[PDB]
Amino acid sequence: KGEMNLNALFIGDKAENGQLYKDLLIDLVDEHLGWRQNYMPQDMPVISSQERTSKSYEKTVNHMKDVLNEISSRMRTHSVPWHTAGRYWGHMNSETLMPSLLAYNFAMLWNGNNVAYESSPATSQMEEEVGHEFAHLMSYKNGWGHIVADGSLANLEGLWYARNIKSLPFAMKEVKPELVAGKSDWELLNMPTKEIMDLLESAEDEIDEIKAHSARSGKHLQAIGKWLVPQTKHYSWLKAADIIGIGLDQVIPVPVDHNYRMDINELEKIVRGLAEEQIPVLGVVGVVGSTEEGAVDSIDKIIALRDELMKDGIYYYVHVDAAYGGYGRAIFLDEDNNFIPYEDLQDVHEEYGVFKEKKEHISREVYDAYKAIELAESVTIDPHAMGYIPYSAGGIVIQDIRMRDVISYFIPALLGAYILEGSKAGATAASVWAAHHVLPLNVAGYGKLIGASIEGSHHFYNFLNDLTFKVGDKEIEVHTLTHPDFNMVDYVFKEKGNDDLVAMNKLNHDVYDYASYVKGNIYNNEFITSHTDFAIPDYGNSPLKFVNSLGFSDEEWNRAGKVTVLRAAVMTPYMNDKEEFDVYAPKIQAALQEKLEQIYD
Amino acid sequence: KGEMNLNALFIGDKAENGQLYKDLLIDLVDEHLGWRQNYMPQDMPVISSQERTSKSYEKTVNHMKDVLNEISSRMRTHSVPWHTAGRYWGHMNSETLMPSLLAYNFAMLWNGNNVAYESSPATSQMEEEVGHEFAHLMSYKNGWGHIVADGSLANLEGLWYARNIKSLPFAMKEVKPELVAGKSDWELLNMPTKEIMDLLESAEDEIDEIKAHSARSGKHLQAIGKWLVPQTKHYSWLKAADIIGIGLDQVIPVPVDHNYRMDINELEKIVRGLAEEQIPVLGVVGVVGSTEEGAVDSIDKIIALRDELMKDGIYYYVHVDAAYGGYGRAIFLDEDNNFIPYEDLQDVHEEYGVFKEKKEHISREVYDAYKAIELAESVTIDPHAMGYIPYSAGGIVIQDIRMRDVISYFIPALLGAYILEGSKAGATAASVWAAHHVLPLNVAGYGKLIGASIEGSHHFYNFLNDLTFKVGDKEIEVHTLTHPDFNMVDYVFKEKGNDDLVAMNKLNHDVYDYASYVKGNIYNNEFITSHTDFAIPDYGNSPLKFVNSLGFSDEEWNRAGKVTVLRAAVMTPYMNDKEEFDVYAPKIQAALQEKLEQIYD
Ligand SMILES: Cc1ncc(COP(=O)(O)O)c(CNCCc2ccc(O)c(O)c2)c1O
Ligand SMILES: Cc1ncc(COP(=O)(O)O)c(CNCCc2ccc(O)c(O)c2)c1O
Ligand SMILES: [Mg+2]
Ligand SMILES: [Mg+2]
Repeated sequence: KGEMNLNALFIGDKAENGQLYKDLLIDLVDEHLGWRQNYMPQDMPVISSQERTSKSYEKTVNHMKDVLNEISSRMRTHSVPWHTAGRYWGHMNSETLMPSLLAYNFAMLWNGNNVAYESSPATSQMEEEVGHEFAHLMSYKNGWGHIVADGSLANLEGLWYARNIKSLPFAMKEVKPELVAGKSDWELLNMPTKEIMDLLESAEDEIDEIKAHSARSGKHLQAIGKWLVPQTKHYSWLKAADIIGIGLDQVIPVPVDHNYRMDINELEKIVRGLAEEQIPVLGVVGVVGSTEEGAVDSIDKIIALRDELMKDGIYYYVHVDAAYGGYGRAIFLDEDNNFIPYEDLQDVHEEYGVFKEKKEHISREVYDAYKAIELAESVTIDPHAMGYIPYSAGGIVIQDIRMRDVISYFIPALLGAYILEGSKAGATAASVWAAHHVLPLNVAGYGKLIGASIEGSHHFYNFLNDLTFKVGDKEIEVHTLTHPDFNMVDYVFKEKGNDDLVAMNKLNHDVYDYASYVKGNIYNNEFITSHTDFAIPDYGNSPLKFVNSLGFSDEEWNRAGKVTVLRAAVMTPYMNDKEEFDVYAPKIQAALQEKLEQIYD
Repeated sequence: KGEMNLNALFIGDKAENGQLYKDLLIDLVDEHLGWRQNYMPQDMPVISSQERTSKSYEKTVNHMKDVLNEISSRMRTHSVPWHTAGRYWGHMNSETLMPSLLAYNFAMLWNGNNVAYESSPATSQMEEEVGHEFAHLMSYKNGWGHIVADGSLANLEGLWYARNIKSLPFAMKEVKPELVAGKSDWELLNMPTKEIMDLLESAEDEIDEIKAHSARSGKHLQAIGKWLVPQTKHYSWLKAADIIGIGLDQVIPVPVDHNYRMDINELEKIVRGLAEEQIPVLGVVGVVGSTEEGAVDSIDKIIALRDELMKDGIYYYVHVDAAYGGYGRAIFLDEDNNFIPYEDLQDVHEEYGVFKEKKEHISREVYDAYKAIELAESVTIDPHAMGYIPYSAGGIVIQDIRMRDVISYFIPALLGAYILEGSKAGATAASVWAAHHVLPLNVAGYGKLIGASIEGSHHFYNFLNDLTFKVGDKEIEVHTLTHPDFNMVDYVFKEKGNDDLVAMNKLNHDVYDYASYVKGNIYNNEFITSHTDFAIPDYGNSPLKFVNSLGFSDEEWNRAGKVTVLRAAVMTPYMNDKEEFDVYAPKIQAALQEKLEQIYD
């Protein structure tokens, strides 16, 4: 039964459900104040009745009102209207799920600390469950997970896992070489991750000593190997190296295709090349849902190469960075957590309400990529991304629960023993738990929400291709960068006969200026988007096919050095129906017209 | 004018101000829904009237209600009643400030991302100000700061600063040795931090290259030196080494006194000893407000030694870990941000309402320690500690704004360039900003809140000393560990004639069991506290004077190996008046009596 109305789980583009929120809000608030009053009910209120009616109180209350009135003016002047159903087409931001907003404020009134069960016996039991729901979303059979502060710190917590794991073999040589007897110092730096715990767990009475000689000691950080990341990586990855101690100098970027997914052949060249030079590979990162392109790296083809190289004695750790796309894997899961066969996807999506038109919306490349995330050792998934949970809430999931003992310090009692950070809000766990439990992590819940964002991005794609604008005696047309592998549709504007790639980049960068906070009050902006510069230094000639299809030469490309593209991670849940989009399409067009008519007069 | 009622800035032990909260809550909510409706007011609500009255909606709304009703049952069964005015005497948890709770929920409805101004043009302008308010709280003249996820990640961000800074000299040798010409490879690893930027800023066109050869490269992580921390350190510090790459093996614990503050003489022995062996010192951490003892390390005496050793060619970075105590430095600041002279403290505290009895409440040791934090390079301050802001919100403050260029990547535009983490809630900034602006960070605001927690801890101290309990034909008495240097009062229970330190530890650890979530429903617990085990491995014979004053020999001490103490970081704002405490004292005593009468029958 796809009978869930997603339009009820949101306050609304025009606050249509504002009464629902306020009623559920005050109903939850009143339940908390009642708990308080009934804790030791023999206790008399300390704040007297006469004090609550005194001038001391009024002057203090009237100042809180004045401070909140200042906060309100500033929030209502500068904040971004990404609640609009179809005028915000930019960053990874729309509305957030009402069940999470309500459960956060409700839980914040108890202000539990998840670092220790004794300061959160209930929100910590939620995060335990939230952790298993993450693992089952990844089809891990004995995995685990927890809520991270943000995705950048979950990528770091992953590299922490890797960095420590590559070093464990060497350390079992120095502490109990009976575990790695007969193993060359290259065989040690290329052991599969499953073998390492199966050994680490074997040495029961020595786990603690073995870990003391790990990378936790501070040594073997240049021996563990190089970190391989897509050329289109997030800065979290460059900084993660800096902090973990591998170094930004030991980070190798693997070139990307013209779909801006890692070239699996260029990946091979590098891994084999490094082993001929006898340098190990600490790990590779597969990006399911890129930052500026919305690209899904082929996890299926990364773990394939690893399975082929594992016969030539070369193993790599795979960490999937699904900060954006992690929650989209529920669109692939049935109500039993079994992965829908591709042949039955369009059919099942139609019976559950995931998609409104029974077409192909997802590729077998993206489907198989998502399915192979189950064979990687850790994944980064951000609830404050495609989970529709408010900031600040990220996630990390590990394939094997035992893997947390490689970073462990001394329910998971102090769950801060098995995490990188420390104090955590139990209210952030309640907001995630609530979302996962109102919206199941399969096609009966989040599947429908992910699907509305995807289908809404596809209407945006076809709307942009057909777009042409006559501004004066000029004719500007809009070009899409690539076919969306998820919900991010990228686009550029170009003068019909202008072979200047420098000028095309000044058109797009002026459109951003008028469709952002830069030019004008944003409360009067009828269209808002994002901008990104793809530059040869960090992207290569990956954007050359596209720039060439627009009339640009490899000489103008190598001159300008960058193509400025406009980004639209479509996360609106109100643009799945073509009829609703067709209502806001004329409004996006009337805005982009007037914006273009203002940078040319 | 100390005319601020702090009893209005809290919901209340018995929800006395619950209407105030609900009224201000719904008033702020309605202001947000109005902004939304007036963004592009020509737009028609997409959720139809007929849909909001359809069965699809009801069934989905009725399930959200069912999920929230489950969350509510679990939160109202297991959460801890630290709202009570005088029955919770344990962890660093009481109520939170109403202005922050309101401003967080208000700002969460916009869900801005502080990693980039374009996704938070208002909550990022608040965090900029929140950052300067941190720096002025530390009497920095050209400092900076920002909100961290938690204190453990702010300690790490500090060590990141240090780790990179010690390495900069070596790197200016490899990139522009004209900056460090004539400087021995020991003089480089012992340059004062001010000299390093004054040089780093001098090399304008080479900053980026110089940083590429820093610890960011991955090299010189064992050359930068050893990290010195108090024996009574937080685990954040052990883990910070692991992650930053210095190693848990390059961490030297400096022994603590019997006041459990670093022995400044034992500190000297180590620093000079290390330089005779030619090992540099990466930095020392001074703990203003310890975890289990509430101890304030002598910052005044740490920066003194550094000023004396800086003539023998030995410099150390000082980072103050004031996660707990950071906000208590406002009790020392007048309304002009000038540090009150100790001679005038009791007087000024009486005219502003900070203390209710004109006694001495703070020592010149703690006063001068707080005042010398101004000469350390970075400080960790947690709003979710003595700032009374709800989780999750920590802080880091740096003495020199330019110091952020040593970790910088590419208003502070992307403030995520000058931070360790990434995505941040702008709502966490609004809750901190609101608190700082309802409660000024001097004696006219937070001074009064800190003072009520201190004075409330002192009544707890004198209440425990005089405490004796006749349980059966036995007589148990209560002993305080040390005189509170802040708001944490520690205590032990002991059988009058029992020379067993093992048994005394089983009395206290059984009291914890009955005064915690362990034994019984916590909604029927009339007293809740915390427990900690001070063990020779990590504390030394620091607890020997105390264990000796109770009738224990150095042989029973060395046998048991640990003393179990009960911890009470008194953060209640309702125990400053002796009359109010004297109302809850009989209730703490009746509870501890019945608890003791249950572990002995
Ligand atoms: C694939 C991938 N991994 C990690 C990150 C960073 O995750 P964080 O949660 O931010 O730590 C990202 C990029 N995420 C961009 C998030 C974002 C959201 C709103 C904004 O306004 C801005 O500027 C950025 C990623 O793609
Ligand atoms: C001096 C000092 N520095 C850092 C920390 C850790 O800071 P975090 O904000 O937690 O990252 C601490 C210890 N803080 C204990 C915090 C706390 C609060 C509520 C609880 O229920 C528990 O268990 C812990 C510190 O003292
Ligand atoms: Mg640009
Ligand atoms: Mg114990």
